[PDB]
Amino acid sequence: KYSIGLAIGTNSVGWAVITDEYKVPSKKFKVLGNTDRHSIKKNLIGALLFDSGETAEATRLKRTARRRYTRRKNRICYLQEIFSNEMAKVDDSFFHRLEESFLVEEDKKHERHPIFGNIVDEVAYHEKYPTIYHLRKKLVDSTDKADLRLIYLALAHMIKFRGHFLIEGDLNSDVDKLFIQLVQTYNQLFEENPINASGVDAKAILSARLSKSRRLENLIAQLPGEKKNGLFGNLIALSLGLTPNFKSNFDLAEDAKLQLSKDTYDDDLDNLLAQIGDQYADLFLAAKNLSDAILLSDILRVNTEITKAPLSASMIKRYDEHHQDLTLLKALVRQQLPEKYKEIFFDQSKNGYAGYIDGGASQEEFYKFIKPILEKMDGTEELLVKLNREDLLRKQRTFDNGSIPHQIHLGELHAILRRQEDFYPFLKDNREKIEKILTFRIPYYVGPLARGNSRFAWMTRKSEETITPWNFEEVVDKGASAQSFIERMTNFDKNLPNEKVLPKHSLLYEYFTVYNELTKVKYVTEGMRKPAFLSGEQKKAIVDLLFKTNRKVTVKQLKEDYFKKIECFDSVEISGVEDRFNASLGTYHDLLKIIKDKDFLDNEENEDILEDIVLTLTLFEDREMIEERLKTYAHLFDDKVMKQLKRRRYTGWGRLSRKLINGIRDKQSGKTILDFLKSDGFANRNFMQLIHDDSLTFKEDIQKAQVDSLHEHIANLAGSPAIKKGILQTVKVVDELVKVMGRHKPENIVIEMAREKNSRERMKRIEEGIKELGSQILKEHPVENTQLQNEKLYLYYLQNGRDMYVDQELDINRLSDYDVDAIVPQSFLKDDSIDNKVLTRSDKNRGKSDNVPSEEVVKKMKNYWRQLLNAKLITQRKFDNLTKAERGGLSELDKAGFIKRQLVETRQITKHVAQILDSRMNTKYDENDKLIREVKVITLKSKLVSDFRKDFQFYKVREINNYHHAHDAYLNAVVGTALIKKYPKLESEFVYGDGKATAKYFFYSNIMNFFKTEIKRPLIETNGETGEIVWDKGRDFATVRKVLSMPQVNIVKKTEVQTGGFSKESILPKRNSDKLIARKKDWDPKKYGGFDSPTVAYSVLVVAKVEKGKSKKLKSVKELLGITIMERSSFEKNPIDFLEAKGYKEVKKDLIIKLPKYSLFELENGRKRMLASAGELQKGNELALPSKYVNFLYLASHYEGSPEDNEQKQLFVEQHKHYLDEIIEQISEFSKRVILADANLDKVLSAYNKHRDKPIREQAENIIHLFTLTNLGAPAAFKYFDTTIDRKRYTSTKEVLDATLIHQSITGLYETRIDLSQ
RNA sequence: AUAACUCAAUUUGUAAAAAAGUUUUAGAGCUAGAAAUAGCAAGUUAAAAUAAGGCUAGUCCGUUAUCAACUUGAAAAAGUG
DNA sequence: CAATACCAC
DNA sequence: TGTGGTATTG
DNA sequence: TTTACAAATTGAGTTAT
Ligand SMILES: [K+]
Ligand SMILES: [K+]
Ligand SMILES: [K+]
Ligand SMILES: [K+]
Ligand SMILES: [K+]
Ligand SMILES: [K+]
Ligand SMILES: [K+]
Ligand SMILES: [K+]
Ligand SMILES: [K+]
Ligand SMILES: [K+]
Ligand SMILES: [K+]
Ligand SMILES: [K+]
Ligand SMILES: [K+]
Ligand SMILES: [Mg+2]
Ligand SMILES: [Mg+2]
Repeated sequence: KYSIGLAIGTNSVGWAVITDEYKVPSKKFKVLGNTDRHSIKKNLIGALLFDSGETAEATRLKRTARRRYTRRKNRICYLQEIFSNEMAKVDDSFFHRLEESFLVEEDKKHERHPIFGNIVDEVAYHEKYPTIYHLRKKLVDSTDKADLRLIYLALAHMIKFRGHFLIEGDLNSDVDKLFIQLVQTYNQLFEENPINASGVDAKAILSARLSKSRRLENLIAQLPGEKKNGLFGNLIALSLGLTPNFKSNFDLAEDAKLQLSKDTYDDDLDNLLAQIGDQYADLFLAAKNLSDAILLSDILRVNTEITKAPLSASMIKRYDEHHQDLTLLKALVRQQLPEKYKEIFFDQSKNGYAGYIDGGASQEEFYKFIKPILEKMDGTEELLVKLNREDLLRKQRTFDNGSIPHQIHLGELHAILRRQEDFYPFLKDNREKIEKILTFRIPYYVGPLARGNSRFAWMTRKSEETITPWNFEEVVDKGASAQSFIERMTNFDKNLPNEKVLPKHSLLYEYFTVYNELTKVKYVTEGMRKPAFLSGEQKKAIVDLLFKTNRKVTVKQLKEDYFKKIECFDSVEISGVEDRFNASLGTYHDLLKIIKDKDFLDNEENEDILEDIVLTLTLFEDREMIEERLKTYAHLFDDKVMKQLKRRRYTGWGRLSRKLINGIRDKQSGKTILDFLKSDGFANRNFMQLIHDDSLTFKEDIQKAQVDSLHEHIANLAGSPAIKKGILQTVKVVDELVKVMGRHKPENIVIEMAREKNSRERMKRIEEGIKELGSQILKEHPVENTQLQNEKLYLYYLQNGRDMYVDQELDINRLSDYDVDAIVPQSFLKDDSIDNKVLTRSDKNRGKSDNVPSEEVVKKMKNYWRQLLNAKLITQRKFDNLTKAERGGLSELDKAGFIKRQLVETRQITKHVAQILDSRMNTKYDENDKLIREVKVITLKSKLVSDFRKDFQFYKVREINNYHHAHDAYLNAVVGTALIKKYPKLESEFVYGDGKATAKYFFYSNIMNFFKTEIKRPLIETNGETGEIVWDKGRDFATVRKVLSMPQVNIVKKTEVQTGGFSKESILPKRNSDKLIARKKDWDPKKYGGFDSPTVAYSVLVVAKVEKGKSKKLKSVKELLGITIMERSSFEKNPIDFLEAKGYKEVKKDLIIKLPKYSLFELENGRKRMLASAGELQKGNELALPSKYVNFLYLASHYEGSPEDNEQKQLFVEQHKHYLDEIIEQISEFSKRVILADANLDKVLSAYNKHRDKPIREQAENIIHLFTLTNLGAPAAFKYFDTTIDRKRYTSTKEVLDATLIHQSITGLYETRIDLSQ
C-alpha cells in the first residue's frame, strides 16, 4: 500500500510516505498531555534536522595533552623527592613557597619571596641572574659550591621544559671544520678539478640567519667557476636542506633527488651509491655531517670554547642585545620623536614596546609597529637589520624554541650535576636518576601506564608494582606491549579467522604474489596454434632467471632474457601482463644486499628463520628491541651483517596468512596453495580458483574454519562520523514510519545520500612542491594561506605559474581572463576537485571539447606535467587523465561508463545503508532457503531527482525554508518507484541484493525520457509486459504539484543535551563579576581571575520559592535554570540538594522538566520558539511560501535549455513581476505574526522600496537573502543589496514559562503538549 | 556484486612528545607634591595552574558516540497513539 | 530590559 | 562561520 | 608543531569467482 522515500544528509534526514498514486497520505494522530487538543492532522512527509556529528579528534588532542601535564608534574615531584631531605636542612619551606607562588600574599602561609624568603636576598638574586639562563650558565661553568635552592631551580627548569625527542642518539659539529672536511673528501675524488676554499669564511656564510637558497648562493659566490648546480654546490645545498638532484652530476637516468630530512634518504643514498660506486660514500657522509652543524648553528649562536652551556649563553646574548638595543631605541626616540615616547613605551594597547612586554602584542605585531618608526628616524640602520633577521629586542621564551632538542638541555643538566656532585653526596648518588627524569619517555608503542581502568591502554607488566622512570625496563613488558600495539589493530585472515595476516614484505608473501600473477601469463609463437600457460618448469626458470636477479621484471625482459635466450623465440606475444609485472621479490633483493649469500636465501631450510626476521622487522620499529629480537640468529651472520639487518625496516601487513598460503594442503594431492601456483598441470589455477574449486578441499577447510547492535554496527562502519549520524537517524525514522502504518512494511524504500584547516594544507603542498621544483615563484610572488581559497590563484601556484596546456608563463594579475578547465569534461565526470581542474589561458587550447586533452597537447606538455607529478603539485590520478589521449583517450565504453555512473550509486557507504535496511526488513526464507525480499531497497543518485525537478519545474530554493529536504525524499520515492516499475530489468543496478557501448551510452542517457511528452510519447506510460500503468502525465504531475504545495510539513529539530568543553577556554584576569568561574577550588576569581561563558548542558523548569529581602520572605517563582556541563553530574546525583544550594526552597520535585537545546514551545497565533539556552530563544516557525512564488524566485533569480524555452521563462517572469510585492507581503505578515522584529522589518520594507528601480534579476537575488529574517533557528545577520540587517535576538526565556511545551517524536507525528500555565 | 596484487590519493581511530599563550604571585621603582597629579627610571625572567575535578588511586580517568514524552522499572530495556 | 558591539571557536 | 555569553549603554 | 601505527575507501590498472 505504500513506499518510503529518504534523503540522508549530514544535518538532515528527509522522509516521506507515498501510496500507489504517488500521493502522501494524511492521518489523525493522538495528542497527549494536559491541553485542549486531543488529536491533530498530519501529512506523512517531513524532515529531521540535527547538529553535525563530530569526529573524536578534538577529544583525543585534549586527552593526550592532559596526560602530558600530569606526567610533567610527576617529573618535578620526582626531582623534589630526591632533594627533599637535604633541602630540609637548608630551607624548611622552600618547596612550600614554590607550590603556593600563585597565591595572593593574604592567602600565603609562608613568606612571599619564593627563592630566599626575604626582600634583600630576593632582590640580589634577580640583579645577579636577570634570567634563569644566567643562572644555568653560571652553574655549568663555575667550580664554586652553589646554594642548593639555585641548583634545584636550574635542574627543574631543564626538566620542566626539556626539549624534543626528534633526534636519535647523542649530540655534542663546527660548520668551519666540517666545511673543510667536505672540501677534503671532494678533492680526494676529483684530483684534476679542485676547489680553492681559501679565504672563504664558511662559518659566517652558512650559519647566517638567512634562507637556505640564499646561503647556498652566498657560499657559491665565493667559489669562482663553481655553479650552485655543480656537484660541490649540490653537496652544500644538500647540507642546507634543499632537494639536490645528483642526476646530472653523475650522468644518470634515474633521478637522484635525495633530501636529508625525508625519511627515505637512508635508502635513497644506498640506491644512488649502487650506481656511481662506493668511493662517493665518503662525500655524501661529509654532506650530512655539515648539515648537522648547520642545523645546530641556528640554535646555539655561540662559540663552544667559551662555555659548556652554549644554549644558555645564546639566551644571554638575546638578553644583552635586547638591553643594548632598548637603551639606544629609547635614546633615539627621546631626541627625534619625543611626542611618541609615551605611546611606544607606556601604552599597553598600542603594539609598541609596552604592548610587546606588557600587552598582547606578539614579536611579529611589535616588529610591524616599529618598522616604519625605525625607517623614519635616523641612526636605526642596524636596528632595521636585526628586525629583518627576526632578531631585534628578542625575548628568550619564544615560539621558535621548538627547535631545541632535549640532548642540549641534558648537556647542561649533566654538567651542573658533575659540578655540584663534588659538594653534595646525594647528587652523585642520584645523578643518573635525575638525568633519567629529563631523558625518559613512555614509548608510543607502550601507551598509558594503566592498571585495568583505561579503555585506551594495552601495555602489560612483568611484575605488579608502581612504574617509575628508573624501573620501567624491568616492570613494563616492552616486548609484549610493542606487539599488542600492532596486533590489536591488524586484521586476521578472513579465510582462516584465527590466523594472523603475514607481513606485507614477507618473502613467502611475495613469492605467493609473484606466482599468482605468473600463472595467468600466456604466450604464443608462430608455430603453436593457441596461446599456452607457462609450465611449472617455465615458471621456476623465470623466477630464478629474472625475478631473483632484477627488482622489477619487464615484459621486454621476459621476451628477450627468457623466451629468446632459453626458448629461442625471436618473436612472442604475451597476454597476462602489461609493460612490467606488478608483483616483485623486493625483500629477496633487500636481503641479498644485506647478507650477500644467495644460497642462504634460496635454501628452503632457512624459510622459518627468514620469515621470523621479516616479522621482527615489521612488528617493531625500535632498533634496540629489533636487535634483541634478532640475537638468536647472531651466530649465522657477520656482526657487520647483523648491524645492517638492524637498520632494515618494513611496515605494513598483507591480507592472507601463512597457513592459508602455504600451510593448508589439499587432501588428494597433498599440495598447498603455493604448491599449486608453482605447478598445476595445464590448468594453472590461481588463488581465486583454488579457493573456490569444488574438486579441491581448500574451499571445504575454509568453510570449516569460519567462526553487533545496530548502533555498534553503524559506529564500526568506515566513513565520516557526520554521515554516520544521519544513518542511525534514518533507521529510527523508518522504524517509526512502519509503526505509523500499523506495522505493515513498505513495498519499496528509496534512499538518496547527499554527496560529501584546508588553508594550511594548501600552503604546505605549494611550499614543499615549489621547493622540490627549485622554483623561485614564492619569493617573486608571496602568498598567505588565506588567499589560496581562490581556485584560480591556487592553480596558478600548483602549476608553477605556467599554462597547463601551452608551455608558457601565466600572469598573476590576469587570472580573471584565464579559464579553469576540466581535464575529463564535466559532461562525463562530475568531478569538481582540483584533481580534475586546470588553469589555462584559454580552454580552446585543450583541443577538442568532446574528450580528454588531445594527443598534440600531451606530446608538448607531458614532460612538464611529469615534474609537477614528481613535485606532488599534481597527483597520479590527475596525470593519468591529462595523458589519456596517448592511450586512446576516452573510448565509447569509457563514455557509457561515466553516464551510468551519474545514475547508479556505487559508494560503499550507501550500500551499507541499503544493506542495513534490507536485512532489517527482509527476514524470512522460502522453500529453497533463499531470502524473501518483501521490501525492495532502491538507491538513487541525487542527479535523478535534480534533473526531474528542473525538467518539470519543481524548483528547489533552499533558503526559503527547510521543506526541500522533505520534498527531496518524496521525489526520491516517486521517481524511484516509477523507474523500476517502468524497467524491472534495472533492479539489478538499483535494488539491493542478488559497438554495444553506444547502445548502453544511449540507453542510460535516455533512461528518464518516459516522463516526457516530447524529446513523442503517449500521455500514459505502461510496463510493456505486465500492462501496468506506471506514469500518467495527465494527473500524476498534478499530484506531485499538490504534494510540494502542502503547507504543513513535519520539520523536527532534534533536541540534544549539549556536551563538550565546560566553557570558553580563555583564562580571564580578575574581575568583580559573579560570572567568573574558579580555576581551582580555593582560587576566588575576584582575586585570581578564571573562566566565564559556560555551555549549558540543558535547562530545567523550577517551580519553587526564593528568599526575598533582608527578612527573607519566601516568594513563589517559576523559572528556567541552565544546568552547565560542569554542574551536570552534581545536579543529577541529587537534584533537590543542588537546587536548594542555588537558593530554591520547597521545590516541586515532580514538576521539574528537563529542557535540552531546541525544546519547542508554541505561544499565540501559532507563534513558536525553540530553546537555545536558559536565557535565549530561537525562531520556531517555517515560512510556507506558496509554490508559485518559489518557482518565480528560482526563475527570476537565475538560481541555477532551448532559447525559446528560455524566452518563455523570461516572459513568464516579466508577466509575473507583481509577485515581488506579494512575496514581500507574505514575508511581512509572517514576520508580524511570528518573528516580532519590527525594527528590522521596517528596515527591510524600506530597503525593498529603495531598490524597486533595480533589475528584476537583482531584486530576486536579494529577496532570497530576506528569508534569513524568517528562517527557523538562530537569528542571523543578512544583507539586502547594500543594507546590512543585524540579527534581532530573543534574549529572554520568560514568555516560554507560560506557553505550551511540545514534546515530539522523531518524525514529529507523535506529540505531547504541556500547558505550562500552572 | 566479490577476491588477491600494483600504483596513488583520501578518510577514520590510537599512542608518545615539543614550543608558546594566558592567569596570580615574585623581580624594593625614584623624585616633586598634603592630594590627585607631573617628570623620570624600568621592562626580556620564574613559580604554579592549564578543563572544576573523580575513585577505580593508576605516572589512570575527565570535551567523540548515543538522548521527545509517558507507563513501567533500581537499572538495562520493553511497552504506549 | 532594548539595541548592540565584541568575543571565542 | 555561527551563535550563545557578556558587558556596555540607556 | 613533531614522531610512530592500523584500518577502509576511491580509482586507474592485471588476474579470477
Ligand atoms: K601571609
Ligand atoms: K660562482
Ligand atoms: K605581549
Ligand atoms: K600579556
Ligand atoms: K613568557
Ligand atoms: K603492469
Ligand atoms: K617496523
Ligand atoms: K657471528
Ligand atoms: K554529544
Ligand atoms: K556538539
Ligand atoms: K591520521
Ligand atoms: K524529539
Ligand atoms: K559558539
Ligand atoms: Mg590536573
Ligand atoms: Mg610560559
